[PDB]
Amino acid sequence: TKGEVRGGGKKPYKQKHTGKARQGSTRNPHFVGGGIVFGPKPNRNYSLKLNKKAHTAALHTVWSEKLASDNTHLVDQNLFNKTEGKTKVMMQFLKSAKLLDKNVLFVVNTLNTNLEQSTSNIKNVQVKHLDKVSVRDLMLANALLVEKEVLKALEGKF
Amino acid sequence: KTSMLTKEQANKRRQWYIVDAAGLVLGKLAVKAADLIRGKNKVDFTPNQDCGDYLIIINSDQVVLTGNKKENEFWYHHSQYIGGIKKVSGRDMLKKQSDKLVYNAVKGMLPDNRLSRRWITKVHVFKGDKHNMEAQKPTTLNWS
Amino acid sequence: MRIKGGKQTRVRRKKWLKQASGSFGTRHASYKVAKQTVIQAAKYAYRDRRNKKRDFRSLWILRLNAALREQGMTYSVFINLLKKHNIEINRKVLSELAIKEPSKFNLIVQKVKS
Amino acid sequence: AVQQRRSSKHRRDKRRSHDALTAQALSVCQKCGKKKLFHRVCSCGMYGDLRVKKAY
Amino acid sequence: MIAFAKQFRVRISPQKARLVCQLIVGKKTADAQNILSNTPKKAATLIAKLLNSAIANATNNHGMNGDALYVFECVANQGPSMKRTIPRAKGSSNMITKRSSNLVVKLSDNPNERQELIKQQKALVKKRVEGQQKAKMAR
Amino acid sequence: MHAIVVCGSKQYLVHENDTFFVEKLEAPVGKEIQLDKVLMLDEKIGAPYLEKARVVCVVEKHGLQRKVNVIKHISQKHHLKKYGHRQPYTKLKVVRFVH
RNA sequence: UUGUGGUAGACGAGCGUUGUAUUGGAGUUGAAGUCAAAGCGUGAGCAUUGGUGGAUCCAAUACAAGUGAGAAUGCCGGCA
RNA sequence: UUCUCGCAGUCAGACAGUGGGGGAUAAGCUUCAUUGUCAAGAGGGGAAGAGCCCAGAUCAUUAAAUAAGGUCCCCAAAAUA
RNA sequence: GCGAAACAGUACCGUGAGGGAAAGGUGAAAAGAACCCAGAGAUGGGAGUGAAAUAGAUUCUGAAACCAUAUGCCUACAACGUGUCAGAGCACAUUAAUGUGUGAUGGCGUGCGUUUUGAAGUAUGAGCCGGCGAGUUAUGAUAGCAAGCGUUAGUUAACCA
Repeated sequence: TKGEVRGGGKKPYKQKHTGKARQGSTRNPHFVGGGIVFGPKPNRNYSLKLNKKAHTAALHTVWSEKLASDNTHLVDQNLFNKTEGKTKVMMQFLKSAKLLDKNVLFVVNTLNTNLEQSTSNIKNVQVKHLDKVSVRDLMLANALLVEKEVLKALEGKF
Repeated sequence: KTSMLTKEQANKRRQWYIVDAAGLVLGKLAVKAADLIRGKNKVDFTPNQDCGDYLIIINSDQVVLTGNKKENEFWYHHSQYIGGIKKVSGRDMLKKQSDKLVYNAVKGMLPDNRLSRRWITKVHVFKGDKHNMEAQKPTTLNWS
Repeated sequence: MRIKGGKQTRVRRKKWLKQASGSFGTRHASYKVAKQTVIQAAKYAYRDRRNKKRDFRSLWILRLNAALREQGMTYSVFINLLKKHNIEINRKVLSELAIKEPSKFNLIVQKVKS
Repeated sequence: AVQQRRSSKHRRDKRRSHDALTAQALSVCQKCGKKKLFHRVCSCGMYGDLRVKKAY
Repeated sequence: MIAFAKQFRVRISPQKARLVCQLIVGKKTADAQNILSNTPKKAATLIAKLLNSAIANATNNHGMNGDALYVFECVANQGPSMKRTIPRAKGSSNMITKRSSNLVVKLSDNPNERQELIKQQKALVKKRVEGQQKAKMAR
Repeated sequence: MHAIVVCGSKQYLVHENDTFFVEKLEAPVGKEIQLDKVLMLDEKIGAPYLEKARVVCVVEKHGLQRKVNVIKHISQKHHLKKYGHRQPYTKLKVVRFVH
């Protein structure tokens, strides 16, 4: 700010009887000294609060609009466990299911280690828990693969 | 929109005339002199190319004023020096220099533009009875 | 996000300077002067877009009177003989350039006499 | 005193309109292959006939 | 055919060398050195050496006649100037500006090529017009 | 021969095979239109207007005139109002005007 | 049909820049900037083309602004 | 042009006709009231003008009929008696 | 951007407290130009390397005020805020567009901002040019608009994950 940079507290010129301007100080916002009058400060909140009912209603609406399409499919423990730590098997899976270009996200209730071992070197796939996913990411996928278990919990939380 | 009104293309043609003022008055002679200079009565006038004619007036001495203008009105000329007011009367010019009177009056007829310095070269006035302008074959006419 | 903002100033100044072309002195190079010059030029254009429609009408009347004084009658009398008798809404610039087609205006001149 | 309104390039150019250098007359010496001045002697030392200055 | 000889930061003012540029322009090679080497100005003397070097370059490298040339164009270009400070009365200093000059000269062989640059400009604008025409037939 | 037409509120003389320019008449392109408001045909004088006389002509092309940028500036009183304007016109020639 | 002069001023409708979020595209067959050109809007502005240049930009929707210069006897830098 | 409400800015006026005060019925004076202009209003006339006299400029048009004012020319327009 | 991207609290201003600068970029790699011509030399023109030498040691991009040279046109009887509307002539042909540059000639024509009862001012602010150069932010209140929830409604703060 104006009074935080080091400079001169003494006027370079006397106020009058000088051919140049009235202003005297070396770090005004009108010199080459910095000192911007108005600007960002390191205390900005950058956050906005929403009522919890509205947020859960938005989550429910997004879930309802995304479960009513053929793009998504149901996924269970079977193909999570049948694949090894190798990521190539899941690539062959995606090629078979032609979901390569889709930014499919895995939503899982059990937090399986076999699935989460893979998918970490692809910009398109990532594994998250039910409580971890938000409204945004859930609609960023363009393709959903949901656990069979999460239906009951989603109904319970509405 | 517009019909593109026609202007001449510097196809200026002039004629010569003789007007022997015998009992004319200065103002009514000067108005028609300017009329002939600017070609006001000609059907082909535009101000941008000086559509005019030539005017030669003879026997300038014989033009007569009216009323008591002879001894009352004064003609003034100024020299840029101090007190240089050349003041004359009508009867003085009418005997000494009569062409100057009509010359100044006609120069008073024309607008103070860049054509007046070319409009005034079109008039020729002579104090006496003879002129050397008998080389263009003009046509005589009165009251103009 | 600190903003530099360089393109806008350049494009605005170039656009303003391009308008005032063929200008005396430095008035076609200094943007600060060029804007004032184009302001005054466009104001003159605004006033002249009516001044010219008036001045043309003035020259219109003048050149009609020039032709009509040759027939020994008055221009106002000609407008009169158009309006009250032998009703004619004939165009003035029409009858003006009908001087250019020879003697065809004389038909209208002789027609006003019933 | 000082000037009130800035003199543009026009004023300076019309002022310098008469400042150009005029050429000086030249002549050829009879036994000196040089383009020397008029009524003068060049670097070889002859005004023509009479000699006067060193060769160089 | 140009056969120019450039020079960079001579210790001379622009106008003074410009004067001898008007002085030299319009004459051939034979009647240039003689008139240049007698003017009592120090701006002309450097131009004489530069013109001699240009003459040598033209005669050697580009290989024209070397006896049918004439000076074509002389510049007085303000080169990178210099700034110093000068004392004055009562401690009111001023900035003295030492002027520079970028003096170059060009030679021509024919009474033409003053129009060949114009011809090349016409070719350039013609190629611009042709490039515009090419896009008009892409519909 | 020579003829006279009026369009909108502006009047024009017309010569055969001669073009002239008027405001947009809201007409299709390339057809022959037969204007009614004709006045003072060759040696045929209708005092209010010409009786049962029409002038036929084919429109050549629609066009836009030179750009006119009118700017309103009150002197030293915080005013820089601007406006642009062009003129949609029709260029047309006559072929067979009938008495 | 009624109107459309306009500062102080209320109020409505929009453009532009930077960055980010995605969705598409261009790019050593040549981007941006910049030079000039006789383009297109009601406007802030937006195109096309040739030369300069050898690495980043563009289009549509949103969001956040060190954000749009003619003046402050300005300040830095250059130049009459 | 009344009511409820959001949100301003204005607290130095000038001018002309008229009705009055201070001034000596002197001001381009001051101070009040009343009708209009200017502040924030371009155009035309008044030769040159914020206030005077005509009226409300969206723009383009080389298109008509008028207001105040003028018709010898400058500078568009007229004469008859 | 910290005043300091570079041998910055240095250079410098001061006797001293202290005040306190500016500037970085060739090219992929010096491959930094052997050698020749002019000149004393700096240097330039060449040749040579290199895709490029208009990348040449002044070393990325190179526009403004500025100053020169050149095509086409115009000016030396002209009262001029220098522009605008008509306008002949002249030389060219374009982002094909009632086209472009120049403008002899006629009509009209007292700048831009600020402050002001009042501006071209014999008040003021600017020499030009390029860059920087002011309505935001934190915490609360009021009022409009919009959204969610709603008949015992609505609602989370700090804090933990």
